[PDB]
Amino acid sequence: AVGPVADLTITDAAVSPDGFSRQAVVVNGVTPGPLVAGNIGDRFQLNVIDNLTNHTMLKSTSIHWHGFFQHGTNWADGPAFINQCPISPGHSFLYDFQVPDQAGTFWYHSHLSTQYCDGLRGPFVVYDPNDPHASRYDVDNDDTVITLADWYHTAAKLGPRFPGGADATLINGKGRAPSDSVAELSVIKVTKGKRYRFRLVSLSCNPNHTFSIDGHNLTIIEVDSVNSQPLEVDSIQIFAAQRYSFVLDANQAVDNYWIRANPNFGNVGFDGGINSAILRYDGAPAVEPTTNQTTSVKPLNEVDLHPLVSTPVPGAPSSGGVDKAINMAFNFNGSNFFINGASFVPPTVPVLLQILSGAQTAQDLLPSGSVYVLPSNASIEISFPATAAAPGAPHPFHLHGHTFAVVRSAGSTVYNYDNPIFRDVVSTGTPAAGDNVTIRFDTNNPGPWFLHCHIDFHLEGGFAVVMAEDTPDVKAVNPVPQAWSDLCPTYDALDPNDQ
Ligand SMILES: *[C@@H]1O[C@H](CO)[C@@H](O[C@@H]2O[C@H](CO)[C@@H](O[C@@H]3O[C@H](CO[C@H]4O[C@H](CO[C@H]5O[C@H](CO)[C@@H](O)[C@H](O)[C@@H]5O)[C@@H](O)[C@H](O[C@H]5O[C@H](CO)[C@@H](O)[C@H](O)[C@@H]5O)[C@@H]4O)[C@@H](O)[C@H](O[C@H]4O[C@H](CO)[C@@H](O)[C@H](O)[C@@H]4O)[C@@H]3O)[C@H](O)[C@H]2NC(C)=O)[C@H](O)[C@H]1NC(C)=O
Ligand SMILES: *[C@@H]1O[C@H](CO)[C@@H](O[C@@H]2O[C@H](CO)[C@@H](O[C@@H]3O[C@H](CO)[C@@H](O)[C@H](O)[C@@H]3O)[C@H](O)[C@H]2NC(C)=O)[C@H](O)[C@H]1NC(C)=O
Ligand SMILES: *[C@@H]1O[C@H](CO)[C@@H](O[C@@H]2O[C@H](CO)[C@@H](O)[C@H](O)[C@H]2NC(C)=O)[C@H](O)[C@H]1NC(C)=O
Ligand SMILES: *[C@@H]1O[C@H](CO)[C@@H](O)[C@H](O)[C@H]1NC(C)=O
Ligand SMILES: [Cu+2]
Ligand SMILES: [Cu+2]
Ligand SMILES: [Cu+2]
Repeated sequence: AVGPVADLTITDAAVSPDGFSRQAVVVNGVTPGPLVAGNIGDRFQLNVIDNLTNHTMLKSTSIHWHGFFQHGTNWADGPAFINQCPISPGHSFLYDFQVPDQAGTFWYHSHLSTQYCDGLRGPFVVYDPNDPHASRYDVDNDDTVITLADWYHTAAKLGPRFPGGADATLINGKGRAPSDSVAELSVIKVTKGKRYRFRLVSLSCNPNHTFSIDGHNLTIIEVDSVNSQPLEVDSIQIFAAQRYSFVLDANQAVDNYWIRANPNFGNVGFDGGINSAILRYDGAPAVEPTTNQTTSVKPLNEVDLHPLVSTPVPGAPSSGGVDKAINMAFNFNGSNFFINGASFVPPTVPVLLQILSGAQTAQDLLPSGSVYVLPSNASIEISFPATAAAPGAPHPFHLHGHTFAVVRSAGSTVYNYDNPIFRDVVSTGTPAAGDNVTIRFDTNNPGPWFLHCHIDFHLEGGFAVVMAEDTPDVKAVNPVPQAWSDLCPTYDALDPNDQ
């Protein structure tokens, strides 16, 4: 791992994760990028050095540290034109923030256009030396991170606006496409008798994946950086940008077992060892598994997840029993997505810079119609009713700056105001099920925070709004470093072909 104080150098390079060589955006030479790690209480100083040269995958960049509250450091959150202007090619920018009150599995990715899909994404772990789940496992290290990623042979800006699936699913950076039946598979090593904390992180730009390991059950202990009660499952449907920790007990026969991550669309299944990796017990021959998948009898259901510790739901236990309730009405016209009638177009002046320049009301903030000003220290309920008007369901929405209670999950009609899981990315389900996924959070984090579908192609199409939380306190609470102040002039001075 690298960090908490580290350089992350961003370049364009040729990669071949599935045997097909293409130019990609890489971090310290690799995609997925290296594991960034630290411990709860740490200050991270992550110096992002932009050495990009290819305008088609963008020469500018900006990085979101997915899942972190960024309290007092809203300027470091990452979304381009929300929290900063992009970093310009030939420049570096220091993200300097603390993680005082969180531990778990996170990730980092470009938050400029669809650039993360072209490779700028990697895992990020914040360890807890007093982890309350520590007694459940023996091993938790670099080699227990499992990343899932969709990989495309055609670059984000060069393919269809809304691709119909990836060429390959990558597990720990490797996987197979139809074009190369023998490409190297990732191998995850375990020692018989040891218990492993696997940190499963979806770096996906679009598809969700149904994850399972032949011959093994999994005990979920963490959901999007929130410790859970232990939940035994035999498969996990993980949506773009979500994380789970699960414990695997390596107590089966020494052998090779298939690890499966089946996407919801694209090249589905396992012909030729696509959508697969290898769980290899020490002493097993260096060959492919020949294990068979068994029907999932205990799939994960989000309504079965509960916080490990008592975690009260904001507000009162009825619909709209909060200080402010917002409904998000979705539309789509073939190229663009809309929320409450507005398709998000990034403003010239980043939203945070607008606020620091005086703009504190929805009326004064740009883009008009996409900013929701929230009161401070208030309970908020947001509902995302699934609608056929917004194809590409299930849309996994992410709220920056916050964890939220999932009061109503996809595929459920229960409102749980008692002990629902808290997380940061939620499937909003499907219209076929009449879903109306509903979340609650408190506004104790002054700043503009993005709220959007984490299918990066949909975000690009405008499927986003901004929650402008406690605007009159944003400047005092989020002092900005000179380097941040310099971003917009530098970026704005760029030739368009150097963006
Ligand atoms: C800036 O970034 C953008 C975005 O990433 C990038 O865009 C690329 O732009 C080019 C030019 O438009 C696109 O080029 C197409 O690439 C197609 C795919 O090429 C892959 O496969 C080639 C064929 O492989 C077979 O053969 C070899 C044996 O020769 C074998 O090993 C293979 O297994 C397989 O059997 C392969 O040659 C090629 O590898 C070259 O390129 C990669 C980088 O792409 C490089 O890393 C390698 O070292 C090597 O130089 C690659 O693996 C290709 O099929 C396609 O060609 C057909 O179409 C053209 C035009 O329509 C026809 O005229 C031609 O005859 C072919 O029929 C064309 O070349 C490419 O797709 C874009 N990339 C992406 C990801 O979208 C820019 O290039 C970047 N800028 C810079 C300066 O790098
Ligand atoms: C993973 O979890 C599943 C679900 O809890 C476990 O499945 C259960 O496994 C036992 C066998 O270990 C099954 O019972 C056995 O069934 C056979 C055949 O009918 C019978 O001959 C035995 O006497 C015994 O009763 C049980 O049906 C099955 N339960 C299910 C599928 O709901 C599984 O064992 C766990 N895997 C591991 C590796 O721990
Ligand atoms: C999804 O849930 C929301 C939140 O409860 C529903 O919106 C409320 O609808 C009632 C009428 O039933 C209005 O009186 C409220 O003002 C709405 N709340 C808002 C806008 O915050 C919504 O109708 C539900 N949608 C579906 C499709 O079930
Ligand atoms: C969809 O709406 C957008 C944004 O308002 C508009 O620019 C675009 O032309 C429309 N697309 C289609 C396919 O009609
Ligand atoms: Cu993210
Ligand atoms: Cu979406
Ligand atoms: Cu975001």
